[PDB]
Amino acid sequence: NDKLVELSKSDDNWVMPGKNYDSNNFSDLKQINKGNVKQLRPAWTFSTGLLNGHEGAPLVVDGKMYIHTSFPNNTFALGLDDPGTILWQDKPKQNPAARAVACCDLVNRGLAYWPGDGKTPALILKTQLDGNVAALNAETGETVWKVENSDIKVGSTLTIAPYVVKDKVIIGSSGAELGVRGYLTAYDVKTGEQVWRAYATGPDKDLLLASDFNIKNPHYGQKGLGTGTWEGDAWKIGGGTNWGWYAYDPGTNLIYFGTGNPAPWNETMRPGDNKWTMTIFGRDADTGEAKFGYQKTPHDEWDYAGVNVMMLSEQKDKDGKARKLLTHPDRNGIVYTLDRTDGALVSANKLDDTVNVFKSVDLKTGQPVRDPEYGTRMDHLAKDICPSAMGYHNQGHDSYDPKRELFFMGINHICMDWEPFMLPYRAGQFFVGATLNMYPGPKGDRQNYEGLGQIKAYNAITGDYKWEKMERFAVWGGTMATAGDLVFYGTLDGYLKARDSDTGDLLWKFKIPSGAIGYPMTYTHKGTQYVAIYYGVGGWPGVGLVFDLADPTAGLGAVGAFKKLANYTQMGGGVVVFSLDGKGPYDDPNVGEWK
Amino acid sequence: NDKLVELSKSDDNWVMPGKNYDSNNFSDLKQINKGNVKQLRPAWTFSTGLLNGHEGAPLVVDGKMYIHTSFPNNTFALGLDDPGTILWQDKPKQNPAARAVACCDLVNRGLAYWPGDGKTPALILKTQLDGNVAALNAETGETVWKVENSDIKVGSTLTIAPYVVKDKVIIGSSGAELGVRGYLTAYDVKTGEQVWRAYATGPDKDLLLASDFNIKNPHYGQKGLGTGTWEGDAWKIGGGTNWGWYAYDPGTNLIYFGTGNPAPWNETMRPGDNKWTMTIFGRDADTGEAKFGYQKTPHDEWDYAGVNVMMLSEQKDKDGKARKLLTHPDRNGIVYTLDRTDGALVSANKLDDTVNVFKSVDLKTGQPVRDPEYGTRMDHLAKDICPSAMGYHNQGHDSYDPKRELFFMGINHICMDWEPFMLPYRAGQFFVGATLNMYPGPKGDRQNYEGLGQIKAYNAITGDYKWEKMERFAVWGGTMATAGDLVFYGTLDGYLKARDSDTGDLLWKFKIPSGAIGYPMTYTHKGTQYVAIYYGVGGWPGVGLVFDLADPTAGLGAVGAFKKLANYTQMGGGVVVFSLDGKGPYDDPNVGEWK
Amino acid sequence: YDGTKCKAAGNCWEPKPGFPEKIAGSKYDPKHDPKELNKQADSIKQMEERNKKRVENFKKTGKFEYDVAKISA
Amino acid sequence: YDGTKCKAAGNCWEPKPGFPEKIAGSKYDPKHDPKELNKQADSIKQMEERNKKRVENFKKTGKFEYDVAKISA
Ligand SMILES: O=C(O)c1cc(C(=O)O)c2c(n1)C(=O)C(=O)c1cc(C(=O)O)[nH]c1-2
Ligand SMILES: O=C(O)c1cc(C(=O)O)c2c(n1)C(=O)C(=O)c1cc(C(=O)O)[nH]c1-2
Ligand SMILES: [Ca+2]
Ligand SMILES: [Ca+2]
Repeated sequence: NDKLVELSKSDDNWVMPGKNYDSNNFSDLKQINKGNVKQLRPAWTFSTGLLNGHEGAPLVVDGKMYIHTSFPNNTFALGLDDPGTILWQDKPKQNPAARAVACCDLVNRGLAYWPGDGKTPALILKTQLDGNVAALNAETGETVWKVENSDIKVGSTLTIAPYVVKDKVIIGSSGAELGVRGYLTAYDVKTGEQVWRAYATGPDKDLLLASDFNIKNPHYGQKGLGTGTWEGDAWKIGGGTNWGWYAYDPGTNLIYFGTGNPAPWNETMRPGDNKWTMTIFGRDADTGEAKFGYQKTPHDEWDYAGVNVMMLSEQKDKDGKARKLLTHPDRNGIVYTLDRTDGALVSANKLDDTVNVFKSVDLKTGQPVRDPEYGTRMDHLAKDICPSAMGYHNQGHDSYDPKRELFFMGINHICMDWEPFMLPYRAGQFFVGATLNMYPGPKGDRQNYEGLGQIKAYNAITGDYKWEKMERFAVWGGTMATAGDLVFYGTLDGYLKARDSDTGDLLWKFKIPSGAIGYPMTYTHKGTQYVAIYYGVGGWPGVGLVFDLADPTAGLGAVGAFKKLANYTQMGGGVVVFSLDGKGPYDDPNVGEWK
Repeated sequence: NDKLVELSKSDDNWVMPGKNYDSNNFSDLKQINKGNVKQLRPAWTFSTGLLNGHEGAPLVVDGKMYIHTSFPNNTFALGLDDPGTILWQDKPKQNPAARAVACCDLVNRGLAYWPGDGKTPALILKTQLDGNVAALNAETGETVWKVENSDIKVGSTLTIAPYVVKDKVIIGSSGAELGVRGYLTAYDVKTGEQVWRAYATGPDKDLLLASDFNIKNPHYGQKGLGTGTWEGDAWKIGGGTNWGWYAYDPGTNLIYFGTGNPAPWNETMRPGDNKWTMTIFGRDADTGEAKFGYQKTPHDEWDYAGVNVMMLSEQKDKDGKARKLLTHPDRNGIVYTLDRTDGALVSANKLDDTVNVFKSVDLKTGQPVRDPEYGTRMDHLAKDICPSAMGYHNQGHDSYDPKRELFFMGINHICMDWEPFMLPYRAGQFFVGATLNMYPGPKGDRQNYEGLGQIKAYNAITGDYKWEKMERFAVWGGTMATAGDLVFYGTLDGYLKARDSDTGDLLWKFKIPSGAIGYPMTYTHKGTQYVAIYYGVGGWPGVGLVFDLADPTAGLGAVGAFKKLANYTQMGGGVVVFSLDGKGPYDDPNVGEWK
Repeated sequence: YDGTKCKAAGNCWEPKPGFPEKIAGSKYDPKHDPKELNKQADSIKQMEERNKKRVENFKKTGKFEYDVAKISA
Repeated sequence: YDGTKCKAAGNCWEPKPGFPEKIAGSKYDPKHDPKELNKQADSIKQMEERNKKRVENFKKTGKFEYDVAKISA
């Protein structure tokens, strides 16, 4: 959307998930820089009134901040000049049964905004756990349209943030743990009319492939693979849902995103490459046709759901050619950089030297070289597999500094033991089939269960890490970088930290109410720069704390790995906004007072 | 307790509800003063992980902060040098049925501390909504003893904070809305052994009266009134529970407190002065014998539960005599000052000129002169009665500045319509019998439903108000005063405010997550002064928001009066700690980091 | 009724105009069931006994046991 | 199985040692019920039809009605 592109160039706004279409999470603002971060203090706060994980980040448009919550997914609009007054609030009435089919927490990644044209007003777009998608008038909060995208009766829910491109809203899907076959949909932003729907598995007609699909890299595979790399109808409950993030290049008109893991987790129950699950797609925004599709993890054996963040950049490759690229740190432990115009592999490096599941990724064949010792299979207990199913990188939305050409990534350092078991598929019931045990990786403390994360600065062309730093817990949530030489991120143990972009030195931190599983954002209001972040621990890592689970095996193996989380944080839900010296709307205490 | 008395003189501690035995809520610390409050900023925060009202305030003893929550009443201990680490947490397993018999929110007023002797360790004492009382080892959180005080099966619960005097723990009671006859109990702090138990109604033997009860003011009434001012056995379900605050004078060995309202609310169903309900008592700490008892509201007709805060002072009366006094702003709209040695009435002034239920209080007879036009009765709808049942003052713990001899009180400006109805008494079921409609008082906006509170500076001898200021909502929660010429208080709309002690001018405010219904506290840690306050709106005023109620008549009439609350705040739960420039434990960001 | 006419010290209640001095037998008679009224007293009686067993056992053994059924070795 | 031996482009799966190339009829046969498998397709079919009525009505009337049973004047 051209209006969104323009809006995204104002530092007074943060109009969409990821900031801009490049999905940079990078700000040119340098009011807050490494020389004065130490003066950063809260300016104001807001509780959402809900517990459970608070993922994503708020939107700021036209002097208003829009806040979203965990289930039942309420929306609040606050005026930046008097945040104390809630402009409007939307509180959805949803079927409580929706809760029973969420594999993970009752989380939601965010809102999207459409600027409006002449007849239709600006809109706030939101997904609900129960599978409905809704558009709300941005100034009044009234519901303009609402349509059903997913069905909880079959285990299909929504946690993903909508994405607005041109006059369309793209909606993903969730439910691979309940054997839901993945699909994404584009709706007309003004009426809710379905424009196109593409699946992750099955017949090419369902896959919605362009006539020239994988034309430049035919060895990635082309036609007939959605069924050909599966035995029988198994692709019908094949997984591949997309619940992560997108990126868009108006120049190619393609939306980039990854598809999730195949179902069930028991690999012995689904022989084959299980195609189009675990793949980086480039689909046309208007027709949904796939121009390219590169499968990262053929025949998944570890739940490395390939839904992670897509970050676009333009850098010169090793031959000096200036390429239009996409960088994507996957769950499987490999960061991929592909040419965003044709899907050509540029680099595929390890996130950490401790990986082990793959010896490497052959750039010519595009095939990852498996180490048979770390694969999973029926009647066998696999041990010390790195990364664990939680991956060396999960849902977190990272950032990229264009001046430095460095990616700042929130990494996980968790490995696992894994043994699968046979189970039937019953629509609406879980369809996992694996029992796991997770723990800190080789660089963490496996006895004390701490040292579960890392934060690193990476160059995609050289594959070099400028700096790496360990963290007590997994850096879920993501990162945000600024032209002030600062890298901001929230932690599971309850802090918002700021590190030196060049060295990784910790320069400042603030004890927020609960752990952060969303990413920081920034904006200016009336000349002052504010950094905001949600607090409210949860998601997969906080499932033990959130649901008061004790068996280390519960919560799909996450309970044991995060047994120490509760000694550092309790649940919460809200927003904390920071600024230098905590200057804000109430510097004149009379603002907001009853008279 | 002598140890507590000494501990209470250290500015590094805040050892009991109300600060000290005088119940001053006054600090001599002046690091933060009117010349620099504007630099006050959060230093760190902590979410409790629960929603619902967060009443009371935290305790700070021996470099640790102890936090309490709403139901299920968890307790956390945090070390002041690294608040990020939860030292220990106690999470009670309670019967969910307890929730159904709480008239109001699932609130709790606080913890108490016993320094320990030689064999028994220091203890944290806490009440639970289910009626149990527990003592926990202050360093490990292990339960030392636990006994049952109240029975939910009969509608008896606990919301009151324990009070520690000498080697005893005094425990109140809750449940008058369910016809529970009030009683207070003293247990041996080391074993949980019941030392004494006194009732609010019934036979003198149950009342536990001293041989010289009301010796100086025999006209207050003496023997046989617990049954004599009731028709039949009606006193058996007569109310009079004490769920407010206490004060103690080691010099008289008396604990001062007030008893609640008589049951039912329908006055026509209980003819008589309904004695010992609505009365200011002075009971011996060791035997529990009542030395004096002054009934403020004979034959209650408005639910003016007489449980409010007791604040002790020594001032010269109008004749120049230096008196040992107690000042108590009641629900009925009158602030009482009595001689704390004999119970002699010194002053009984109106909280606001709009009162109307009583023309005045006759100091010689001690009888409040009723205005028959504002009384309630069967088959009649009373209108425009001020104060409403929520009173012109509720549960809030105020403060007193000794240097200025001024009380800083958080006041409510709410009036009501009232009509009673007949109903049977069934143990375990509500026994209210009145339908109410509440709204802003004459000085507020009755159309927009705002202007529900006030904050005033009062002199008990002269009866003069140095300054009065309106507030958007009722100033529930209380007040805290400092030698820095500042008066601190939290508001229902989500702020911690600081006013000039001499003029009432608003000097600073901070937007905290949710409204505050507890009182601010202060302490020093390593040379730096911190002010802490809970956030998490609820209690009676937030019952509509908390339970998503819509009928203005629901929540005992509070829903309609507070219909606008939701536009300014949502639920929450946690602690926000402030300090000048937000300096705190993490000023060296490396503190608390995994290594 | 203005609370100013006292029969005795601390006993100043007067019925309102049109209202009886005694409600028993009247239209406003609560008709309270004595079985209901006595329930509170019985509860307190039972809790006090349950606590006694807890405290005596605690004093004797040095280990607190809140579950009464688990008390007496 | 190291993912290096491809039958065709993008088709490189090989059974692990001791495992069959086809699991149907084997001990690891999922024995999936076709009635279960087809449930998802039916749901999407029904939601898409429910949404069509909603969007067409919206376009025509200018007022969105999410309740399909309340649609058609
Ligand atoms: O297959 C699926 O559809 C699906 C959905 C989701 C989700 O909706 O949140 C997650 C996952 N998988 C998953 O594997 C997982 O890593 C995960 C973590 C989180 C979280 O919110 O922290 N969601 C999900
Ligand atoms: O009669 C009773 O026992 C009783 C108990 C309580 C309580 O336990 O919180 C309140 C009241 N009454 C009451 O009248 C009322 O004003 C009230 C307000 C609050 C609150 O927590 O905000 N509690 C109570
Ligand atoms: Ca998954
Ligand atoms: Ca009451």
